[PDB]
Amino acid sequence: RKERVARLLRMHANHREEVEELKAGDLGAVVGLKETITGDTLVGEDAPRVILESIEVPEPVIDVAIEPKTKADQEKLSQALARLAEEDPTFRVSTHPETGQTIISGMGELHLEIIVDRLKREFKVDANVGKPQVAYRETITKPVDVEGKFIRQTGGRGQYGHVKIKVEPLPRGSGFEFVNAIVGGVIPKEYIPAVQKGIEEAMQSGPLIGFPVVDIKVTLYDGSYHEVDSSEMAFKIAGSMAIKEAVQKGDPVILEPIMRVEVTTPEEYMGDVIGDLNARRGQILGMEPRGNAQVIRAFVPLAEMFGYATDLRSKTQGRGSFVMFFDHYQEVPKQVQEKLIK
Amino acid sequence: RNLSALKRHRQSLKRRLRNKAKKSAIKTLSKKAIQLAQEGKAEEALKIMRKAESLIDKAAKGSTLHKNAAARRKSRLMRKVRQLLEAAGAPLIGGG
Amino acid sequence: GRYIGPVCRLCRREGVKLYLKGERCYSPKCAMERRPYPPGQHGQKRARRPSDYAVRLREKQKLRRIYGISERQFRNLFEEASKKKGVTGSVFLGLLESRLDNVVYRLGFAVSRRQARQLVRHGHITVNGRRVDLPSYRVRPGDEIAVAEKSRNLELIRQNLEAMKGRKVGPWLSLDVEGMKGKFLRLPDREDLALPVNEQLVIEFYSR
RNA sequence: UUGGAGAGUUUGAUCCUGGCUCAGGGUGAACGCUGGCGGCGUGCCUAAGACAUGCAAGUCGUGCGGGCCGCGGGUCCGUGGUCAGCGGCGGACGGGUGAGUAACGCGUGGGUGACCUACCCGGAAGAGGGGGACAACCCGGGGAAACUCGGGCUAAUCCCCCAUGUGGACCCGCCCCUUGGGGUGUGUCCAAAGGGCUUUGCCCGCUUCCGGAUGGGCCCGCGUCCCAUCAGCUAGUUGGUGGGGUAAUGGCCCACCAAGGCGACGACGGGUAGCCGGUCUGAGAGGAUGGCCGGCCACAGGGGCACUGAGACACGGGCCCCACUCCUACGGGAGGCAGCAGUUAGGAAUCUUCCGCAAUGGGCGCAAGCCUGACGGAGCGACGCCGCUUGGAGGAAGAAGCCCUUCGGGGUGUAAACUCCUGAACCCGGGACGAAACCCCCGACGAGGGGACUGACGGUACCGGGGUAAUAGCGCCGGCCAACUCCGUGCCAGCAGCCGCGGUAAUACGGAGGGCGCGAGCGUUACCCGGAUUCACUGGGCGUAAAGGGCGUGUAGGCGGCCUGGGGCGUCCCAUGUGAAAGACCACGGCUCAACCGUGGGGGAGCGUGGGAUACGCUCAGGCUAGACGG
RNA sequence: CCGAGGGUAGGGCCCGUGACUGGGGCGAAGUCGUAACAAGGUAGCUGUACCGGAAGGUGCGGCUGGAU
Ligand code: SF4
Ligand SMILES: [Mg+2]
Ligand SMILES: [Mg+2]
Ligand SMILES: [Mg+2]
Ligand SMILES: [Mg+2]
Ligand SMILES: [Mg+2]
Ligand SMILES: [Mg+2]
Ligand SMILES: [Mg+2]
Ligand SMILES: [Mg+2]
Ligand SMILES: [Mg+2]
Ligand SMILES: [Mg+2]
Ligand SMILES: [Mg+2]
Ligand SMILES: [Mg+2]
Ligand SMILES: [Mg+2]
Ligand SMILES: [Mg+2]
Ligand SMILES: [Mg+2]
Ligand SMILES: [Mg+2]
Ligand SMILES: [Mg+2]
Ligand SMILES: [Mg+2]
Ligand SMILES: [Mg+2]
Ligand SMILES: [Mg+2]
Ligand SMILES: [Mg+2]
Ligand SMILES: [Mg+2]
Ligand SMILES: [Mg+2]
Ligand SMILES: [Mg+2]
Ligand SMILES: [Mg+2]
Ligand SMILES: [Mg+2]
Ligand SMILES: [Mg+2]
Ligand SMILES: [Mg+2]
Ligand SMILES: [Mg+2]
Ligand SMILES: [Mg+2]
Ligand SMILES: [Mg+2]
Ligand SMILES: [Mg+2]
Ligand SMILES: [Mg+2]
Ligand SMILES: [Mg+2]
Ligand SMILES: [Mg+2]
Ligand SMILES: [Mg+2]
Ligand SMILES: [Mg+2]
Ligand SMILES: [Mg+2]
Ligand SMILES: [Mg+2]
Ligand SMILES: [Mg+2]
Ligand SMILES: [Mg+2]
Ligand SMILES: [Mg+2]
Ligand SMILES: [Mg+2]
Ligand SMILES: [Mg+2]
Ligand SMILES: [Mg+2]
Ligand SMILES: [Mg+2]
Ligand SMILES: [Mg+2]
Ligand SMILES: [Mg+2]
Ligand SMILES: [Mg+2]
Ligand SMILES: [Mg+2]
Ligand SMILES: [Mg+2]
Ligand SMILES: [Mg+2]
Ligand SMILES: [Mg+2]
Ligand SMILES: [Mg+2]
Ligand SMILES: [Mg+2]
Ligand SMILES: [Mg+2]
Ligand SMILES: [Mg+2]
Ligand SMILES: [Mg+2]
Ligand SMILES: [Mg+2]
Ligand SMILES: [Mg+2]
Ligand SMILES: [Mg+2]
Ligand SMILES: [Mg+2]
Ligand SMILES: [Mg+2]
Ligand SMILES: [Mg+2]
Ligand SMILES: [Mg+2]
Ligand SMILES: [Mg+2]
Ligand SMILES: [Mg+2]
Ligand SMILES: [Mg+2]
Ligand SMILES: [Mg+2]
Ligand SMILES: [Mg+2]
Ligand SMILES: [Mg+2]
Ligand SMILES: [Mg+2]
Ligand SMILES: [Mg+2]
Ligand SMILES: [Mg+2]
Ligand SMILES: [Mg+2]
Ligand SMILES: [Mg+2]
Ligand SMILES: [Mg+2]
Ligand SMILES: [Mg+2]
Ligand SMILES: [Mg+2]
Ligand SMILES: [Mg+2]
Ligand SMILES: [Mg+2]
Ligand SMILES: [Mg+2]
Ligand SMILES: [Mg+2]
Ligand SMILES: [Mg+2]
Ligand SMILES: [Mg+2]
Ligand SMILES: [Mg+2]
Ligand SMILES: [Mg+2]
Ligand SMILES: [Mg+2]
Ligand SMILES: [Mg+2]
Ligand SMILES: [Mg+2]
Ligand SMILES: [Mg+2]
Ligand SMILES: [Mg+2]
Ligand SMILES: [Mg+2]
Ligand SMILES: [Mg+2]
Ligand SMILES: [Mg+2]
Ligand SMILES: [Mg+2]
Ligand SMILES: [Mg+2]
Ligand SMILES: [Mg+2]
Ligand SMILES: [Mg+2]
Ligand SMILES: [Mg+2]
Ligand SMILES: [Mg+2]
Ligand SMILES: [Mg+2]
Ligand SMILES: [Mg+2]
Ligand SMILES: [Mg+2]
Ligand SMILES: [Mg+2]
Ligand SMILES: [Mg+2]
Ligand SMILES: [Mg+2]
Ligand SMILES: [Mg+2]
Ligand SMILES: [Mg+2]
Ligand SMILES: [Mg+2]
Ligand SMILES: [Mg+2]
Ligand SMILES: [Mg+2]
Ligand SMILES: [Mg+2]
Ligand SMILES: [Mg+2]
Ligand SMILES: [Mg+2]
Ligand SMILES: [Mg+2]
Ligand SMILES: [Mg+2]
Ligand SMILES: [Mg+2]
Ligand SMILES: [Mg+2]
Ligand SMILES: [Mg+2]
Ligand SMILES: [Mg+2]
Ligand SMILES: [Mg+2]
Ligand SMILES: [Mg+2]
Ligand SMILES: [Mg+2]
Ligand SMILES: [Mg+2]
Ligand SMILES: [Mg+2]
Ligand SMILES: [Mg+2]
Ligand SMILES: [Mg+2]
Ligand SMILES: [Mg+2]
Ligand SMILES: [Mg+2]
Ligand SMILES: [Mg+2]
Ligand SMILES: [Mg+2]
Ligand SMILES: [Mg+2]
Ligand SMILES: [Mg+2]
Ligand SMILES: [Mg+2]
Ligand SMILES: [Mg+2]
Ligand SMILES: [Mg+2]
Ligand SMILES: [Mg+2]
Ligand SMILES: [Mg+2]
Ligand SMILES: [Mg+2]
Ligand SMILES: [Mg+2]
Ligand SMILES: [Mg+2]
Ligand SMILES: [Mg+2]
Ligand SMILES: [Mg+2]
Ligand SMILES: [Mg+2]
Ligand SMILES: [Mg+2]
Ligand SMILES: [Mg+2]
Ligand SMILES: [Mg+2]
Ligand SMILES: [Mg+2]
Ligand SMILES: [Mg+2]
Ligand SMILES: [Mg+2]
Ligand SMILES: [Mg+2]
Ligand SMILES: [Mg+2]
Ligand SMILES: [Mg+2]
Ligand SMILES: [Mg+2]
Ligand SMILES: [Mg+2]
Ligand SMILES: [Mg+2]
Ligand SMILES: [Mg+2]
Ligand SMILES: [Mg+2]
Repeated sequence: RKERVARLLRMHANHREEVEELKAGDLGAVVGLKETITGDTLVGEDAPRVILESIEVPEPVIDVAIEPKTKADQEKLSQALARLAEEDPTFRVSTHPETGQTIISGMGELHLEIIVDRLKREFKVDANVGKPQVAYRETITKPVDVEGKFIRQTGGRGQYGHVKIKVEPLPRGSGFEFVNAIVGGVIPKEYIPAVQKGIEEAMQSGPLIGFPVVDIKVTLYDGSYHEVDSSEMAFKIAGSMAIKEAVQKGDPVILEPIMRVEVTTPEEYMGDVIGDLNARRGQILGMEPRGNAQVIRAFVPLAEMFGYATDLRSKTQGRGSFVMFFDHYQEVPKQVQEKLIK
Repeated sequence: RNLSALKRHRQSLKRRLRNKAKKSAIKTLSKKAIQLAQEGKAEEALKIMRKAESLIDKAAKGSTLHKNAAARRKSRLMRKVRQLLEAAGAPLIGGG
Repeated sequence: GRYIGPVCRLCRREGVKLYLKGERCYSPKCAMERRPYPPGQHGQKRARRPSDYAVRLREKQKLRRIYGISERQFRNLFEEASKKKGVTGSVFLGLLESRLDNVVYRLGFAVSRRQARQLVRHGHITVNGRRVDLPSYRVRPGDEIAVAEKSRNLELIRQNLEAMKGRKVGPWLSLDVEGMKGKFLRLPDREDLALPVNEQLVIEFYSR
């Protein structure tokens, strides 16, 4: 819908200011917008009608793999969740590079119970899944810098890709930053969209446990070429032989996703819920009353959050509850660190 | 927050005062001349009566009275004084 | 706007030959010459008896699609002659024939009315000097349709004036080849034209 | 004689009554899907809810005197600005809303011998002497502010007195008329103002008086919605008299006397509602309707009120009260968007805090000019209507793909691809009309020529040149009703306006292929009319379908036999006045067409006045016996 | 003097609402019996009065829209 931008206002410590124009990058108050709420996308009248999605992070933290069983009805699976991709854009569906299989991401057990239920009872889907949801991520500690030489010049059929990148640690939750820092043009202009596809394909699997790597920063800066031999299918594997090895060399260390719970247990069963919440790797944050009753709120890693579904029944005689939402990332102790690698 | 309407209101007050003046003396003299017209006191009631008639037309010159208003007040006064002086005559002096 | 759709389906649905592709119609490559049954999955089926409304319905559209005119303007022209004197089931066809784009088609200036419209709309036709790009224009008797000077040098009006070296016009029309100009004589009679349309049924329908 | 269409459904079937429902056309619309352009329209119907800020009525130095300033010097005058103040004129028009009102409020035709009218217009006359005050100004108290108060000086087109009376007004006569109309005689009373320029001259003013013109007031006959489950209502109430008041009649107001006034022809009471031009439907009759535009009325936050005035009992003037809101320095004080935009709430929904005084019109003025949210344009919204574009031509016995299929074939389909052709948009140049008046010059500031200036829209329309194939969506496809198959479903999911569909071969559900209908729109909901001859005047009925009152008597009320005449009320005819404009009707013309817009023609009804006719109805009189009563 | 309004007192109409209640409508594979349509197995309908779990029965008078 359109709306009338009328007064353009700014606010001062002592008074108000009406101005004539607002430049890009800046912010302010505009009067006249009748039916506009926050988080809304405003463009000019005859301008690209685009959403600024921007407000980022869906973000999937549970990995549930699905198997199309046997066999010819695999193309209905990829077409079933396709009806849910434009209908529910929070979870993802991406195949595993190593091990090779589709993993249906999601937000929670109930999120990935209704997708499993509805498909089995509205779309038939010849399938049956596992499935845990431990969906770990891996990243580095110190900056790395390697090379990926993918050269085969002993015959007369292409293959020459020389790609040198700098993988440096980016804070957790920041994501993936790719920049082109070629001095002059030691690599052709066309083989930049395709070297990135070897950097991101190798990042779909890990060196330690085989799970995707995030929170890094690849800086392509130099690399040689051969005019006739170099192919676009020669620089891609050059950007994968330097990503499977940079992150593998420079101090690769583990991380996991923690969740926040709010338990509404009667006060008579508090100490039972508390003591166990900590033996569930818990860091308490405080308690408050509610239905009288009382609510308790802490930080518990997802891995120790499976039995807790029915455990609140074992304790509270069936009088408690919870909610559980993801929060952030950290570094598991070396007791579980050095033992998860198996 | 301005406008000469207050200027206009200022004048109307001055006219209201000057107008409320003449009408009082009109009544004061018209009523007195009719009293002495019941007395008779014949001459002594025309003397006042003339002064009244003047004030009737002096106001009518401006906005204090319309002409019909003057014509009306002049008609009644001459009438109601006459029938009074019909109790005992003597029309002296001039006036009618 | 206008129809801009496929047009040989029309002659099939009507059961008549509504000459509208122009040159293509006379040749035996015409749809009607080949397929007379109406289009669609059940064209060849032996038709079922139409109701009287179906009869009058299939007449009203037959007239419209001959001239190519929207329902609005079609009805307003209809409702005009009715509000006028005389027989409505006549002057209607007159006001249909008094349209500038229809006059351009009968004066040979075009292969088809579909084509004549564009030529009118593209400013290539001036009437009595005034350049008139209005197809909805209504023409009166006493007028001289012509091609513009800056539009006399075109490799398409030529081949249509050259086709009209041989063919003759109707009674109520004048033409001047080489000099590429026309002349509107008078308003026609129901005998002057003989369109495959029983005009009574068109008035017989709108009364409902 | 320019105008008139019906369908489905009660049964096994028939005929009828009769209800139900649909097709049509309409909107200040809105909601769904879709949505390119131009034009002319139009856009808070809900909360007459409350509102931030801005703007919406002001002008004259050719009415007066001051504060300051520039300008020519002898701080004197002159002068130009400028600021308020005094004094004129306007603010009573112009703009908005639809609250209230069932009423002379409106509409229509009159009546005023019961009345008024500023500026404008015409005729007649006149402008001579005197006297006085309040602001500005200085001085002074108080306040945050709003700002007020006190003392003194002073100008005029401000106020006062005397003179003049062509005239006018009033008392009583007296004359013609007939409601208080027109004269005249005597007594009585009243006019005023000056400024300016070129100067024994004009110009704008001023004064009393008669006339026109325009604008009203007041009053009257007729017309004007639902409820009788509202049947009786009324003390200023109805009438007189006297007076008050008003421009003027009047119970309008007041004292008094009288006992009256209204009601089934609907008083009183209740509900709703602004009324007309018109608008829409309709074969007509009738129904519904009152946005926009023109005319009238009413209100200006809710109320009461007077003042000024030519005119208001005053939207942006004043006084008081009440509800609400806000400012504050808490001592106090301010405000009224149903003006133009705008905010907020409510809601299904209704817009730019734009430009211009260039035109038109209004106010002030000698003029220049100044003011003008009236007005002219611009903006927004497919809200409405109207025009236009998304291309034209060639192009297979018919590509691919999808669908159907007796697997022979059929269908989409000349459609596309494809060849030819044109050129929406965009780009470049030119560039409007609306604008010639006021005014300067001649003449005579007259008449008549001649002269310059000014364009918001807008560098828009439109004209020249170049110039690219350039948006298509929606509803239906059982019968009404136009348009058919396939699959999925299995009295499920769902459709449905009516009858009715779905229980494993669904033309009815959802999808697809196919088809019908409309097109920048299409469908839906809400409401008005139509079909409804189903409130029936046109134009229905009542034995059994809904409907004869249980049956008499009789009030008002409706209706009334035969012959002749008087009147002319109904009725009929003519003539005239009226029926504004706009619209509609017909004709033509202006914007490239149209919509839109202009010029001109043509009427009606109904009412006023005058004339006539006399059958029929009425009425006054006379007469008959066929009705009716009676012996 | 009149006067907006304020207040005291007493009335009339309308709307919303109320424990509880009185019937009425739409439903449907019920419980109950089986009144009307055939003389419906007691001819039916009817105004009334009384009684009865319920439809209904009965008394009086009426109607034929009652059969042989
Ligand atoms: S080509 Fe033939 S069938 Fe097709 S529209 Fe022309 S006349 Fe009709
Ligand atoms: Mg504890
Ligand atoms: Mg004020
Ligand atoms: Mg004030
Ligand atoms: Mg003034
Ligand atoms: Mg006294
Ligand atoms: Mg006498
Ligand atoms: Mg064909
Ligand atoms: Mg006709
Ligand atoms: Mg017709
Ligand atoms: Mg050219
Ligand atoms: Mg050209
Ligand atoms: Mg019709
Ligand atoms: Mg005729
Ligand atoms: Mg029937
Ligand atoms: Mg029946
Ligand atoms: Mg049946
Ligand atoms: Mg039947
Ligand atoms: Mg309809
Ligand atoms: Mg819409
Ligand atoms: Mg859309
Ligand atoms: Mg517009
Ligand atoms: Mg409002
Ligand atoms: Mg205004
Ligand atoms: Mg200086
Ligand atoms: Mg000097
Ligand atoms: Mg000085
Ligand atoms: Mg001044
Ligand atoms: Mg005003
Ligand atoms: Mg007005
Ligand atoms: Mg208006
Ligand atoms: Mg209006
Ligand atoms: Mg209303
Ligand atoms: Mg009433
Ligand atoms: Mg009444
Ligand atoms: Mg009247
Ligand atoms: Mg009346
Ligand atoms: Mg009159
Ligand atoms: Mg009068
Ligand atoms: Mg005039
Ligand atoms: Mg003298
Ligand atoms: Mg003198
Ligand atoms: Mg003097
Ligand atoms: Mg102070
Ligand atoms: Mg002070
Ligand atoms: Mg004051
Ligand atoms: Mg003096
Ligand atoms: Mg007389
Ligand atoms: Mg005198
Ligand atoms: Mg005078
Ligand atoms: Mg004097
Ligand atoms: Mg001189
Ligand atoms: Mg006179
Ligand atoms: Mg009632
Ligand atoms: Mg009383
Ligand atoms: Mg009295
Ligand atoms: Mg009296
Ligand atoms: Mg009264
Ligand atoms: Mg008495
Ligand atoms: Mg009466
Ligand atoms: Mg109302
Ligand atoms: Mg009818
Ligand atoms: Mg009405
Ligand atoms: Mg109106
Ligand atoms: Mg309005
Ligand atoms: Mg108006
Ligand atoms: Mg008023
Ligand atoms: Mg208000
Ligand atoms: Mg008020
Ligand atoms: Mg008021
Ligand atoms: Mg007021
Ligand atoms: Mg206001
Ligand atoms: Mg005012
Ligand atoms: Mg405050
Ligand atoms: Mg303030
Ligand atoms: Mg104080
Ligand atoms: Mg103070
Ligand atoms: Mg006080
Ligand atoms: Mg005060
Ligand atoms: Mg307020
Ligand atoms: Mg506005
Ligand atoms: Mg407004
Ligand atoms: Mg709003
Ligand atoms: Mg709301
Ligand atoms: Mg709403
Ligand atoms: Mg709302
Ligand atoms: Mg608004
Ligand atoms: Mg102007
Ligand atoms: Mg003007
Ligand atoms: Mg305007
Ligand atoms: Mg538009
Ligand atoms: Mg259109
Ligand atoms: Mg074939
Ligand atoms: Mg075969
Ligand atoms: Mg075949
Ligand atoms: Mg083609
Ligand atoms: Mg191809
Ligand atoms: Mg072109
Ligand atoms: Mg001027
Ligand atoms: Mg002038
Ligand atoms: Mg002149
Ligand atoms: Mg311009
Ligand atoms: Mg424009
Ligand atoms: Mg040129
Ligand atoms: Mg070209
Ligand atoms: Mg195209
Ligand atoms: Mg093409
Ligand atoms: Mg194409
Ligand atoms: Mg385009
Ligand atoms: Mg349809
Ligand atoms: Mg059908
Ligand atoms: Mg059919
Ligand atoms: Mg078939
Ligand atoms: Mg299916
Ligand atoms: Mg459907
Ligand atoms: Mg049935
Ligand atoms: Mg089926
Ligand atoms: Mg159907
Ligand atoms: Mg279907
Ligand atoms: Mg209806
Ligand atoms: Mg019909
Ligand atoms: Mg009809
Ligand atoms: Mg009817
Ligand atoms: Mg009927
Ligand atoms: Mg009848
Ligand atoms: Mg009937
Ligand atoms: Mg009956
Ligand atoms: Mg009775
Ligand atoms: Mg009798
Ligand atoms: Mg009688
Ligand atoms: Mg008789
Ligand atoms: Mg009689
Ligand atoms: Mg006679
Ligand atoms: Mg008569
Ligand atoms: Mg007449
Ligand atoms: Mg006449
Ligand atoms: Mg007219
Ligand atoms: Mg006209
Ligand atoms: Mg005519
Ligand atoms: Mg033109
Ligand atoms: Mg006329
Ligand atoms: Mg005529
Ligand atoms: Mg006629
Ligand atoms: Mg006679
Ligand atoms: Mg006679
Ligand atoms: Mg007799
Ligand atoms: Mg007898
Ligand atoms: Mg009172
Ligand atoms: Mg009070
Ligand atoms: Mg009271
Ligand atoms: Mg009380
Ligand atoms: Mg009470
Ligand atoms: Mg209850
Ligand atoms: Mg039941
Ligand atoms: Mg029985
Ligand atoms: Mg039985
Ligand atoms: Mg029995
Ligand atoms: Mg009984
Ligand atoms: Mg018994
Ligand atoms: Mg029988």
